[PDB]
Amino acid sequence: KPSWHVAREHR
Amino acid sequence: PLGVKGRSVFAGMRSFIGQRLGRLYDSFYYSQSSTKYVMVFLFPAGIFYTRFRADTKLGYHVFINEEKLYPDYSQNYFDTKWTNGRKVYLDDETTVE
Amino acid sequence: GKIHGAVWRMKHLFATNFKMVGHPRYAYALPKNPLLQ
Amino acid sequence: RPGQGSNAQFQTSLADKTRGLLGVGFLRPTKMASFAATFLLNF
Amino acid sequence: SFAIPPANAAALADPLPATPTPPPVFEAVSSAALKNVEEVSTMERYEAAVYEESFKKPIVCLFFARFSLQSKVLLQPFLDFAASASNNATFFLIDCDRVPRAAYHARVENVPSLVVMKGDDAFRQTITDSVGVKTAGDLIQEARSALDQVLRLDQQEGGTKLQPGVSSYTHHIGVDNLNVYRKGWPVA
Amino acid sequence: IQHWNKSYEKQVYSESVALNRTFQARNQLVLDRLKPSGAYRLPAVDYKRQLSRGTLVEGADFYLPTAQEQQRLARHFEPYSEQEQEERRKFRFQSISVYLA
Amino acid sequence: ARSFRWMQAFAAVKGKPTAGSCAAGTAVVNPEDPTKVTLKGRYTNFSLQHIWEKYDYLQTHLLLRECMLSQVAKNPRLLDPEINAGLTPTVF
Amino acid sequence: QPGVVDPEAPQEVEAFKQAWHSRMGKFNDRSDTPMLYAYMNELPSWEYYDLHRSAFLEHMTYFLVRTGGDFRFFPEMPPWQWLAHMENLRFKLLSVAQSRRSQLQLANLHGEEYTQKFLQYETELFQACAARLMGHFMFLCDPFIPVQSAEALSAVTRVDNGKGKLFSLGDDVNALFYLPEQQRRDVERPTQAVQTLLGHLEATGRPFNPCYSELLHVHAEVLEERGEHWLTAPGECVSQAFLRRLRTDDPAYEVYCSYFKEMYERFAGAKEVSMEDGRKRLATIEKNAQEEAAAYGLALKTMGSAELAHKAR
Ligand SMILES: CCCCCCCCCCCCCCCCCC(=O)OC[C@H](COP(=O)([O-])OCC(O)COP(=O)([O-])OC[C@@H](COC(=O)CCCCCCCCCCCCCCCCC)OC(=O)CCCCCCCCCCCCCCCCC)OC(=O)CCCCCCCCCCCCCCCCC
Ligand SMILES: CCCCCCCCCCCCCCCCCC(=O)OC[C@H](COP(=O)([O-])OCC(O)COP(=O)([O-])OC[C@@H](COC(=O)CCCCCCCCCCCCCCCCC)OC(=O)CCCCCCCCCCCCCCCCC)OC(=O)CCCCCCCCCCCCCCCCC
Ligand SMILES: CCCCCCCCCCCCCCCCCC(=O)OC[C@H](COP(=O)([O-])OCC[N+](C)(C)C)OC(=O)CCCCCCCCCCCCCCCCC
Ligand SMILES: CCCCCCCCCCCCCCCCCC(=O)OC[C@H](COP(=O)([O-])OCC[N+](C)(C)C)OC(=O)CCCCCCCCCCCCCCCCC
Ligand SMILES: CCCCCCCCCCCCO[C@@H]1O[C@H](CO)[C@@H](O[C@H]2O[C@H](CO)[C@@H](O)[C@H](O)[C@H]2O)[C@H](O)[C@H]1O
Repeated sequence: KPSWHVAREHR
Repeated sequence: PLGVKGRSVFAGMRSFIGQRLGRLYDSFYYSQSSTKYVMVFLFPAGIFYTRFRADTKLGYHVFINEEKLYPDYSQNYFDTKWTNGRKVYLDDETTVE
Repeated sequence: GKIHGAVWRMKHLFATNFKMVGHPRYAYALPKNPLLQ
Repeated sequence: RPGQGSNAQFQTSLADKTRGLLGVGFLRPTKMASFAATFLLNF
Repeated sequence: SFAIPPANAAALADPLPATPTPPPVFEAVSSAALKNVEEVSTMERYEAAVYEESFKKPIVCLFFARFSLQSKVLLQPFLDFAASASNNATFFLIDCDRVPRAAYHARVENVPSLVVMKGDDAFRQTITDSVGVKTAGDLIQEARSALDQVLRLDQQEGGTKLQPGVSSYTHHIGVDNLNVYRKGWPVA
Repeated sequence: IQHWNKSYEKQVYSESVALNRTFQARNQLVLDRLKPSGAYRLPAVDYKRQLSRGTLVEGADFYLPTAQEQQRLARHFEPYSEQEQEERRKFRFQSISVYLA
Repeated sequence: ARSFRWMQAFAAVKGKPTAGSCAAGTAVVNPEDPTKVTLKGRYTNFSLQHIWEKYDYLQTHLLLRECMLSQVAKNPRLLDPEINAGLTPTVF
Repeated sequence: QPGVVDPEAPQEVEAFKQAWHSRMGKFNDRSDTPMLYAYMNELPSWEYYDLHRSAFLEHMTYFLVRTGGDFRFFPEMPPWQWLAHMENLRFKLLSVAQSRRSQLQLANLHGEEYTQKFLQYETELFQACAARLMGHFMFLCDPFIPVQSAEALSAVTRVDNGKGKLFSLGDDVNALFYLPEQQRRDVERPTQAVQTLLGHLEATGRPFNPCYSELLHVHAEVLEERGEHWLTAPGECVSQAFLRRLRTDDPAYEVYCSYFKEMYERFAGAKEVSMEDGRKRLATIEKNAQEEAAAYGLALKTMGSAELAHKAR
């Protein structure tokens, strides 16, 4: 589940 | 050592209430905006309104004999048709007219 | 009943040991043996 | 000053401060409605 | 499932070892006890202070760490503030790595940190710069203001109005569970 | 393709700048004024941070309030005073008489 | 060789464990007085060890970068060896 | 409590501890059978950084640079000022990179691993440079300034305008040190340092890449954010500052301590030498220094990592 990309809401 | 001389149990109550309110404000501040506003204002408010209206006012189930007597609710939104058996809350001074 | 069973086992397993004057976790509080050196 | 170099970049517009006061991208009433719906469905 | 390995010899080693000192030439640069404070090195001393002296008269504790340069910058002005207001309050100098339980107690998250304490929960005001905008002078001014406030409140209402709060029943157990031993509660 | 995707990125970053400006404004207007002092903060630390600090304790779902009760198993000679022993001897059995009454 | 003495020392001390992969403290209770308990270790307000165990080196790396900047502010010709060797990303 | 004969036994204690941990985990942890993880739109620090490893790295590097400190003081939630500055720096870097890509990659016709490799290679490079300099006591020697050529001698003498002294060591130290005047023994700002470095490199004809240049500039900016005293205290030197900020649990702690001890005990007895007496010496120093630099490439294959080896080849 962990990722290297951050979404817009969690920026 | 319970209690201190010169201080009053009422002052202690006031201090405790202040602590509780400050803690509540801190916990509300450090919370999710998606859930706290709803769960703290909108559900309580609606529940309060519903309970108060039910336990204070008095309601009536209204029916109509024929369909030709039904009202015209085509324009107003959220109710485009009459349904018999409708719960209607009224005030004690309301008349038939 | 749970307490009864616990005490009933404590009896058999402690009262005739000669090694459990108390619980081992508190042996630091016992006096020191004059025979050891 | 230590942080003046960074705090100089923080100059907002009138519309920006109004939008912040209103909380456009931080209140998310759609998120609130989604939460309410999910919470009621969880019954 | 969540776990953290217990510890290592490195972590348990001395956090404050000695380092070589230079000769009297490197010290020659362009920018070139204390009888008023108490350097704390023991949680016993810290607790004695917080539980007796903080109830008698207020205390001001500076929590620092060697790696920090803000602490070196703030040390001297803190010593001057101590020499100034040593009659009204006590002054302590704490290192977080040498006495961590004192830092956990005061709820310090960044260094350096001033902490004004009276009653251990009656007036605990923490001054720090979590952003990095303030300076030593600003921190010392905030500390003076907090000390003035606590003294005024202590004089207010015949000495009362400053009573311990949650620490009266928490004993700082949620902050540091090791206070259960102090209180004598079991751990089995 | 290339041009459209690069322009998409550029407008994404424009939106990011707008979001950042409104974020700064929201904070420095509302939240820096409504921020709690910290006096009424939560009087506890998370168990994970305690475990990392080496401070967590897990046991004693119960407790012993008085030192007289704490040091019983350590005294080994007078776990209960004489008066306490005499008081305890009155509860060797439950009182079915009191129960019935 | 004697110049790379320090490189040899660094390579010797290569994979020694640190505090960034484990807890920073441990409690020890005095057996004679269980009411007395000591905390051996350091301070930490940090719990993301399962992530920092892989970047532990960044602290000293950035320290070295700052020190290199300080030295280069006086003499920038100290890096020329690596530039000539072709280690850094450069456009001759 | 269980109805066993000895509830205070180690078996019972350990069982209680394991049950405690398992309960707390089953309740709080993010799993496929979650109890408490629900209605999540704004995550706390721990879960946020566990899910977004990119932000943990950025938020951590910014903390170590903006505030020279240890990871053990990493804040629970960062300030909005820091977040905004990070966003601005990201905008800058990505603008530069996007322009360069537009102009090169199209005319031509897993980020975690790449970042890990980049950081590992960079730390190895800086460690190797530090070792090379410590080989001749040129790593951290302030207020002194090392010199290995007459050009550099003149360049660093132009600092104090010919004033100051020059010191030497005998045939084992392959460079000569320069002491400016006490009023000019200061340290320079990081932006000025980066500008000087880039100017010298571009004058020599060896400019860095634009991305790396922007990286250096942002590093210097976040360092400037510290304020007046960004690296050293008033009555402090760079070596003392390094030993101060050095992580104690670092394996190289004893190595650096030994180096600084030796450097101190050498500079304490170092001899003084005039200006003209060094230039003739600086010639042979430059000769043997270029020889050692040529040998360095092979020396990297001796103990350096495969990355350094392949990049040297
Ligand atoms: C109109 C719009 C309405 C919308 C709302 C608007 C705002 C109104 C106010 C809010 C009202 C809602 C209250 C919600 C609070 C609880 C739920 C919650 O979310 O809290 C989370 C919130 C945050 O908690 P957290 O973030 O999870 O962790 C921090 C801890 O809470 C931090 O803990 P701590 O370290 O700071 O201190 C420990 C804490 C512990 O709190 C807790 O952690 C949990 C508390 C347990 C809650 C449920 C307990 C139910 C127990 C069963 C009762 C059985 C009694 C049997 C008696 C038999 C004897 C005959 O102590 C307490 O505060 C609890 C005290 C009361 C417990 C009483 C139980 C009996 C014991 C009696 C003790 C002696 C009396 C007290 C004397 C004090 C000295 C004067 O909790 C708190 O902030 C403090 C706890 C709440 C205390 C009560 C606050 C006052 C509430 C007033 C209610 C009156 C409403 C009526 C208004 C009038 C309408 C007409
Ligand atoms: C008008 C004003 C307002 C009204 C107030 C009226 C007057 C009361 C004032 C307040 C109390 C007295 C104040 C002055 C006392 C001064 C003397 C003194 O200091 O010591 C006391 C005085 C002497 O004390 P002592 O010096 O220490 O020596 C004591 C003796 O050594 C003996 O010690 P022991 O260890 O041998 O204990 C003997 C015990 C023996 O141990 C036992 O209790 C075993 C049996 C327990 C039965 C199950 C318990 C269920 C409890 C439910 C309670 C609520 C029920 C609802 C209430 C209405 C029930 C119809 O027997 C009992 O005394 C307890 C009887 C409990 C009531 C029986 C309820 C019926 C049970 C039905 C079971 C069968 C179900 C199947 C039915 C089908 C049949 C065909 O003795 C007493 O008065 C004992 C007090 C009894 C209180 C009840 C026991 C505690 C149970 C707690 C239940 C939960 C209540 C929650 C309270 C409310 C919430 C906060
Ligand atoms: C009425 C039916 C009740 C039945 C169910 C409740 C259980 C029955 C037992 C009584 C319940 C109350 C027990 C209170 C125990 C607290 C005593 C105490 O010392 O607390 C510390 C406080 C604070 O003390 P202090 O901090 O100011 O000074 C002392 C400091 N130490 C402790 C360090 C020495 O002391 C008090 O001032 C007394 C508080 C209790 C009196 C109020 C009762 C609380 C219940 C009502 C809640 C609503 C409050 C607002 C009321 C407004 C009235 C208009
Ligand atoms: C015989 C009866 C026995 C039964 C006991 C009866 C009495 C006790 C019953 C209590 C049980 C029910 C308790 C449920 C409480 C849930 C409410 C709640 O926590 O809220 C949801 C929110 C949810 O927060 P959250 O969404 O961030 O996280 C919740 C949990 N997770 C993480 C899993 C999602 O909780 C809060 O954060 C705030 C709670 C404290 C505030 C309580 C409301 C009063 C607020 C007044 C302050 C107003 C300030 C306004 C300022 C405006 C400007 C900023
Ligand atoms: C902070 C303290 C708060 C404590 C709680 C106080 C109560 C707050 C709610 C009061 C509501 C007042 O508002 C009023 O409510 C009553 C009851 O619904 C309504 O009154 C209604 O019931 C009463 C009883 O027959 C009659 O007036 C009439 O039949 C009808 O109009 C009023 O039309 C409305 O104006």
